[PDB]
Amino acid sequence: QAVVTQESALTTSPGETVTLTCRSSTGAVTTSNYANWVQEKPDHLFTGLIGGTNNRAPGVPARFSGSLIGDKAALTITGAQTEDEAIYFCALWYSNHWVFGGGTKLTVLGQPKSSPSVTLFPPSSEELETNKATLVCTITDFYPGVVTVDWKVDGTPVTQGMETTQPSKQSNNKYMASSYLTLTARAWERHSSYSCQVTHEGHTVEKSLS
Amino acid sequence: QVQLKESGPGLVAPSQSLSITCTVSGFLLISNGVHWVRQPPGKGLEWLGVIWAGGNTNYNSALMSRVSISKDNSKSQVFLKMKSLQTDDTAMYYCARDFYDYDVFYYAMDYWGQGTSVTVSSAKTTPPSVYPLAPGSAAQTNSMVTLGCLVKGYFPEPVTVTWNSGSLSSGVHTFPAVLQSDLYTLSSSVTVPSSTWPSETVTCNVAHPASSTKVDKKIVP
Amino acid sequence: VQSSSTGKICNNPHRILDGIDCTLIDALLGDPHCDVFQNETWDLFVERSKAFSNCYPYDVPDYASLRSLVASSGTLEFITEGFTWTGVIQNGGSNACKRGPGSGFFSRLNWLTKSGSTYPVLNVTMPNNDNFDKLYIWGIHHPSTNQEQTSLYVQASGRVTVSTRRSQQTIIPNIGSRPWVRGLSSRISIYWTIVKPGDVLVINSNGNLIAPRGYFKMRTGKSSIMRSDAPIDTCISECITPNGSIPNDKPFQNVNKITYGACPKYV
Ligand SMILES: *[C@@H]1O[C@H](CO)[C@@H](O)[C@H](O)[C@H]1NC(C)=O
Ligand SMILES: [Zn+2]
Ligand SMILES: [Zn+2]
Ligand SMILES: [Zn+2]
Repeated sequence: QAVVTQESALTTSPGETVTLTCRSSTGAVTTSNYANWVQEKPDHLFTGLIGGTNNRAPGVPARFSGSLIGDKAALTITGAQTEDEAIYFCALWYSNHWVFGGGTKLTVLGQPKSSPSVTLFPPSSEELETNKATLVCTITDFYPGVVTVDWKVDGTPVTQGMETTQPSKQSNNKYMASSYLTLTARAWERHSSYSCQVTHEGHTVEKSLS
Repeated sequence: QVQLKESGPGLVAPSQSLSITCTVSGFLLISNGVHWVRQPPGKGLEWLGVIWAGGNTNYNSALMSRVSISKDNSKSQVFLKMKSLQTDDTAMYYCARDFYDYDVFYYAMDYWGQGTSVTVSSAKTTPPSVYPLAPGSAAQTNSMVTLGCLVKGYFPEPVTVTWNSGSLSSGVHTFPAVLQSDLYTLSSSVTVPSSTWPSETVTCNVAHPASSTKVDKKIVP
Repeated sequence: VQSSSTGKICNNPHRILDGIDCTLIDALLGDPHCDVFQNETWDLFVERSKAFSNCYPYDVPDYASLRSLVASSGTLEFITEGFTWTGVIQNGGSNACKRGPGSGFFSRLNWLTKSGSTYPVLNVTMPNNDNFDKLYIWGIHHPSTNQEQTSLYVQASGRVTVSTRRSQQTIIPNIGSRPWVRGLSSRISIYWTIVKPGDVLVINSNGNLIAPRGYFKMRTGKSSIMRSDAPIDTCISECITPNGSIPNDKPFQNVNKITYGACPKYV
């Protein structure tokens, strides 16, 4: 029933005033929708934040506010703190049927930007003997935690066999991630150069081989 | 205080029947409804259905043909029963309390359970094949050579990568597993100084408890 | 003539229940601050002035009469019963009657509301097999708006019918806005029903019902209620009056027309 849509991710810094938004395919978000704002913290431990559009749930700090801003519902963190980093889910009621949004990832810049260390690894003789080749590209120590990995073969762009792990926090709080390109030894032989293109903060850092 | 716990199978094969339980405490089922929300890996939340305090239920249009919520008011248990399970169903399963305010008249999901992970796989416990990862293209850039170790196709999780049995700790980066085919592949990389490799041996150790196998694999240049 | 009181009401020998800040009816319905009077018993129940309600705004038509019937019975013994409401949300409550962490209501009443999409046509029946009368207390809720009426009971206008083999009360809610009390413009109206042995209480409704949780055991009217701000003292005295204790030694008293116990005749 309908499709609730919201920002993929939003990146604020401490103090700034962010406002996540919640749209409805079927139209404007009215009070009839009881916009619910759930907050997902690390390792999926959900917590209610606002109910019925603007009713602040008990634990929730004063700084979170529910409201309608035009034809979409919104939540506004006023004076975001590092401890607000989380996936903020929006849920909209449509006649005894709930409809959640995609969720918004909120980053709260708490440390200096760090560039990923990219590493492309070629298939191991061993793995090749059994007629399969898996390119391993390890992207690490990046901050903030968001990269886009793209594969290229002989300059042309890859669209199969690639799988990229979602980024994971590190102990030093920077980030690590990884991507794999899986082809059969035969297909691995079929080309000369292979590249992993890591795109983070506008720039793209790529590693390649042959 | 309110409190909801989900106890379920953990692992069920495609074409079997999934049955999770949400044991509520600190409120009665005749006073509140309980909702079911699932979160498939790296996706958004999905609303499965709901059982009202009157017993009647309201299910998610899509999954409705296979879902089925019930409850035993006397035991404080809400039951989510799914049939004709298919892989896609691997996801975290959550039950959350349905709240309604009588003075302002609005619905809300206040108490969320802890959740319970359910994987739908037809795979037998299989140990990981471990291939060593060396640079290959010696650009001689800087003093930090980086080695890796692929842990291909095992099941179920988790595996335990270690380098030199723990000797190497500085920058051991061990990424999360992925799901190629139907088994979990994963990798880990340790970085060392060029004046350490190939000079000294840097070994990769992979213990996989579920299948009592423990492979070590020395990474050669 | 006896024309003077000590000024106090002696605690002995009649079991005198001071309601402090609860009147009988509030203690009966179970206003959160009269939770102490549960299952209490008395010969004489003195209602003070302090007395204030502090729960969902309600009115009791035939108040002075329902009040007296209970007061005489002298017990407040409530007996829970297995009422079976299938199709509606029970235990409803409100902020104008908080309890514990939040929303509350009268302990002896059960607010039913719609279960999601609907409010079925309730129709429970409860037989009195016992050897004593049952005093069921219920009520009807009058929302102040067609919005409230429909959010809660779905149906655009509800109805409550509480029949026994010989009676039949069919009260239909009346939507509209009454004066604000504890933030509400809404009201509930308290009704009652006594069920004689071998009779069957029958509640059928399809809206606004404020259902009974059980019954009150009724003994014989030997006890009585009295309004007085008189202090209570530890002493033995037989004739009690709103003004206090007066001796029953003289045959005519002129102190007050209201008295309890072997008392001089009023003049
Ligand atoms: C009132 O009486 C019933 C009698 O069966 C009992 O279940 C209930 O706990 C009593 N409550 C108090 C406060 O005495
Ligand atoms: Zn080519
Ligand atoms: Zn590192
Ligand atoms: Zn006496």
